[PDB]
Amino acid sequence: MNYKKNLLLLYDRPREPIFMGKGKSVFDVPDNYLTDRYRPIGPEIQNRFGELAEERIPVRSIALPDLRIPMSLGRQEQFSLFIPRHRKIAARLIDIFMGMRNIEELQSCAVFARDRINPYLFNYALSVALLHRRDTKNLDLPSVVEVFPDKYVDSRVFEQIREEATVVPEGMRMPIVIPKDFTASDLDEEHRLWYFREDIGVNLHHWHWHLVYPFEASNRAIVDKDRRGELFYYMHSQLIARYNFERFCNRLQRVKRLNNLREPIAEGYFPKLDSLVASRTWPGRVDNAVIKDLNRELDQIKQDVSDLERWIDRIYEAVHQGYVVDESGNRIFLDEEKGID
Amino acid sequence: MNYKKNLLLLYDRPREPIFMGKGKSVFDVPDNYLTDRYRPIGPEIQNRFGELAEERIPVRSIALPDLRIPMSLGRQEQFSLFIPRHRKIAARLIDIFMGMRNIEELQSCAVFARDRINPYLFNYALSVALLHRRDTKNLDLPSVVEVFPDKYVDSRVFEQIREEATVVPEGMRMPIVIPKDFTASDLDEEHRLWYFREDIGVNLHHWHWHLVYPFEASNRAIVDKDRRGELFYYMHSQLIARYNFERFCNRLQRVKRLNNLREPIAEGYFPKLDSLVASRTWPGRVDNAVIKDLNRELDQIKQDVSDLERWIDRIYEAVHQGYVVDESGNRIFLDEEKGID
Ligand SMILES: [Cu+2]
Ligand SMILES: [Cu+2]
Repeated sequence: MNYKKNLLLLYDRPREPIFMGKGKSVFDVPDNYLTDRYRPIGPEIQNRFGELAEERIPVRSIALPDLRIPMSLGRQEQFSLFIPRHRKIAARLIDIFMGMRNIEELQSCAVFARDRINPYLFNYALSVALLHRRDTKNLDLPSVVEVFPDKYVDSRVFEQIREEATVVPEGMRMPIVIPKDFTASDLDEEHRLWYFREDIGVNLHHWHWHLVYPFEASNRAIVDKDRRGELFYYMHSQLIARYNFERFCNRLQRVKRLNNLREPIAEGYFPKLDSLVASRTWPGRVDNAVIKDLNRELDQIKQDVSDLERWIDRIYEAVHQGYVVDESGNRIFLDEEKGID
Repeated sequence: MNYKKNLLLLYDRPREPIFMGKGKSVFDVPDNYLTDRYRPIGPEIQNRFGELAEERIPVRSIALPDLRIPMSLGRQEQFSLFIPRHRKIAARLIDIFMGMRNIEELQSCAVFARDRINPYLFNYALSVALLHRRDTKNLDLPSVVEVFPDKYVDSRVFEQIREEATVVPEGMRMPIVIPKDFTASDLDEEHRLWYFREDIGVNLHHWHWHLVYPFEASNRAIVDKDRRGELFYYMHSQLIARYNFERFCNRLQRVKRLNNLREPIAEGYFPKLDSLVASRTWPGRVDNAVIKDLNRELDQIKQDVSDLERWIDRIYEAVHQGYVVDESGNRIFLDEEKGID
């Protein structure tokens, strides 16, 4: 039906309020769906863009579960599925969208939530729901480059795109060249691998692989894909094989592993990205930075380097022993078939 | 009987020989009870200190176990129950006092030993014996501040107390003020917690807790007290809770743990104590001191930092595993009830 196509409009202009109109459509957002910032001037807004729209999508007012947890993450904050706390927030939101059985209420829940939660988070939570519901199948989700270009492009272009779009009329607009080999000069021999590390393509492949094979997800059905463990091994293993190949093609040696975490990291990297959602830039890492014990009270991270080292020591032991031990105390054997998985 | 009250006289003036007379009494010691240095002129002494005594306590000459081990520790040496070797010495002396199963024989053994063994050690060994024998029970032991003030007071006062006591007649003596907040200036923010760290009260509580609940003794008796493991956890756990409270009341943050033993220790501490028994002062620790492998041949300490690290790694493993392993190889489960203990 149309509904499938109407959800795709949520991906349009993630930080523009949902009442501003996406593509050749606009949402008829109720007056109690406007945010506390915008609700007190709903009258002037609803009928700012009210004429110039071909379609007008109605939206039914429903109950809407408590969105406290989803809204705990700030709007101008970064996301990340690696951070323990974000995992609990996303997995909870995924659960909400997933838990609205009807495809019309999913549209209503979404439209409300969209302007209250972190764009990056919203995009993820929706993407996961759509991809793994039965009514929303074979639906072609817009490339995350197109919705979040800030994660894929030198920040320098943004003020050029703003200039070009404001000054020059449509049709006469010049294509904006995206800088390549821009993160480091030739003093850093690592800069040669820009065409691989910083290639849009491979970064998209990595992001998407983790979409379809998450490692944490309410319901152990979508996490439990056939041989996803072996997949995780192999896919990442092929990344380095391909990387090591490209290294040899740039007069470099094979990549050296992180033998031990106490020794400095020789190769720094300043990525030159500016998050328009966080309105900040991503921090760089300096040459010879050292790993340090984390205490990020807000993010719910309390981990020491020795914890990491302890995990490694134990995993090595299991691998050499040839078996692991489950919570229960039983032994499971790392055989030829399922061992790697 | 009197005997109970006569043992309390041993705690009086620990370094003054037992024949010098304690309170308004004096002991009538055999000549084979006199110490090797004083015995060859002994008679000239019994007479010299006989004066100003109301009572004379007789003491019968008994068998006396070998006091080789008790006498191994120097008289002018420090005594700590943490040092492996001292544990074996004290536990042996405790065994002697404990082994005399009548209150008269205990008095004789004590009177002999007192001037041959380390005062600090004697005090401990006696304290433990009296507190846990049947005939000597509910006896009020003199405060260890009163018997060993050197462990509780700035060394500066001692030469004032000596001056005051020698110059000024009794009755006209001014009370000696004990310096507070004397270990560090305001450049060290840690100095604010003097009223807790250096308070007489809390230091006495800690000392006494370890008196009644040692971790090393003989058999289970006098170590095997209900839930002493949980007690050890909780008591010490409350010390830090209370400390962390007092920190917040002095505009400081929560105490940071010793993550790892290889990194320097930022906070030094010079305690300003002078052991009158050792006739030396306690050493200080400088800022950014580093833990180093011990090789104290005398004390019987041959321990590497890695040994400590290895113990920690194993304990963590057990805690996560959820069970420990006994000497025999069997598994014991850290359940909700007895796990902590
Ligand atoms: Cu990955
Ligand atoms: Cu203690």
